[PDB]
Amino acid sequence: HFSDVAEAYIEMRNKKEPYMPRYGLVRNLRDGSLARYAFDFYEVTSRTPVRAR
Amino acid sequence: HFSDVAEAYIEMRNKKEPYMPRYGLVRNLRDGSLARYAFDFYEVTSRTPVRAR
Amino acid sequence: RMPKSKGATVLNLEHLLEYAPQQIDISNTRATQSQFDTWYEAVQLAYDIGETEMPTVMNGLMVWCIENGTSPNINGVWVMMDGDEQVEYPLKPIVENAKPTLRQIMAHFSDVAEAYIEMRNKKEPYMPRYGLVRNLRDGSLARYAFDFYEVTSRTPVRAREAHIQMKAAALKSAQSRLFGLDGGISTQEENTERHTTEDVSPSMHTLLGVKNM
Amino acid sequence: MPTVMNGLMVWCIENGTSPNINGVWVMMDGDEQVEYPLKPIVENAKPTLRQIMAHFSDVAEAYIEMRNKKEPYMPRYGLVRNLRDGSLARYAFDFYEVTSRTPVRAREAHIQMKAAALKSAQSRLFGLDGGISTQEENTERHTTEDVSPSMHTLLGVKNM
Amino acid sequence: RMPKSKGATVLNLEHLLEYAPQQIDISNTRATQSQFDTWYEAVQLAYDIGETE
Amino acid sequence: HTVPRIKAITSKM
RNA sequence: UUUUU
RNA sequence: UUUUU
RNA sequence: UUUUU
RNA sequence: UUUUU
RNA sequence: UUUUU
Repeated sequence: HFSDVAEAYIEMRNKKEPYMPRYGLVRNLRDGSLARYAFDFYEVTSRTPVRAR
Repeated sequence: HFSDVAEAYIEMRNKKEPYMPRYGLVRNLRDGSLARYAFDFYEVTSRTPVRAR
Repeated sequence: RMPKSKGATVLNLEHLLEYAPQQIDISNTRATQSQFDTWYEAVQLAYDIGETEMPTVMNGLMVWCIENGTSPNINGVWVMMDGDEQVEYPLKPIVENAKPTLRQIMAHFSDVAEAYIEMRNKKEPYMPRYGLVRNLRDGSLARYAFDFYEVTSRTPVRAREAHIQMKAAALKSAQSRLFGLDGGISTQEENTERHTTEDVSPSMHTLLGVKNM
Repeated sequence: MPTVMNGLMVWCIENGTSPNINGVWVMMDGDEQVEYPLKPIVENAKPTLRQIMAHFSDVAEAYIEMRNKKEPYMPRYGLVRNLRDGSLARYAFDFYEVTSRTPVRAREAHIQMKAAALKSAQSRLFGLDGGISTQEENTERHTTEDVSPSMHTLLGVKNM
Repeated sequence: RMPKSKGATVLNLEHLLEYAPQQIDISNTRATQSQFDTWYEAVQLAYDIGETE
Repeated sequence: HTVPRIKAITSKM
């Protein structure tokens, strides 16, 4: 239920410092731009871009 | 039995917002135009286009 | 000779002679007015912006794109000039509510974009960044060097050829994949077998036919 | 229905008659867009939608020559194929039907347009087969006497 | 011909004719002024260097 | 015609 | 967009 | 049609 | 014949 | 559907 | 045919 607010919060923290969630670090994600999508409780919707999905 | 009405309903919802059925998201379908065909109870008929089939 | 079905003519000459729609209105390579309205409403609602200052945002969005493209993969923020200040708007509402694609939504801005680039080309050399990436060597074709340009019957032949070559060079040989990795992860079967204190091992119940010597 | 047919013929003169066209097609009601689903048009068309719309070829050519009298009207198919001659705008749609009255230059232009559009498209007779199960059904029983879910006994095994 | 939504024009001609930003200011291939300021502050704080040197 | 400034997380979501 | 040490 | 950041 | 969006 | 610390 | 959560 917190997925949209969590994505918004991670994109907002990604404006004043590099903020990759620790789940994205464990999975060794090499793209920072996909930091708003790197948590395990992400909820994929029809508005999620194909690359993020 | 609900296949034709389901396809019509998904094409109608695809007129006011991006509406890809969750089954199409799970299968990671990369084409939105084939959103009317992305449910598991779809019934393939002789009128279904080749690409959709 | 005109189409017929059961002897009756299928067409309607009286309406046909008076049917003169605009080509861009019936074109397949541009979002329908319903889809444009839906995208505009969604963007306006997401930005929490009233009707008075949304056209300014649209002005800034059209310029930003004329420069940095309209791909489906653009993310982050897009910037607007408020005097000498940068105003950053998230790009998620712009690209997530755009159906069928953001390029087809922004094709509505093509005429105004061309006019704007020709107007900026009067007080300084203004080649859109897309024209710089494609290494266009002619400045006079700067009004035609954006990716959401909409080729019409009034576009000159040289401009049409330049746009086609730019599109071909940008797309290259990009293979289109219909699917990605399937979301079904579990490839095994659920282990419904029981485990009991009588077992000789967590993986086996008895050693039935085993004979010691 | 003839008005709808009028709109359908125009829409196609512009945006092609492929078997893969989907979504909706639009009609001008004054300044308003009227959207009709494209499924009935392409799903009931036998053998192909192009061969069905070939009946409209003469009227389509006449309509394009008539629109070419009050404004430059090159059909979008002629723009995609990058046709450099406006006078051949009445011949630049994909459902054009070449007849014995078509001039030689128009015939050559249409043939070149068709060749450039089709390129080297390989025709596949089949797709992925619908039979998914590639294994065999496991008719074997499972009993409480089994030593494992995959084996019944360990018959010849000797411990030391 | 200018973009329209529900009959009302979407753009703003008066502001558009006076909107002449620098190309490098709206370019995607250069960090935003906010990100440049954040990087500059972070570097300055890490180096323990004052504004003069 | 001022240029508006939107918030990171709008309450209208 | 990134990938140029 | 899409794929042009 | 089909394959031209 | 679950199983992502 | 079933097995697509």
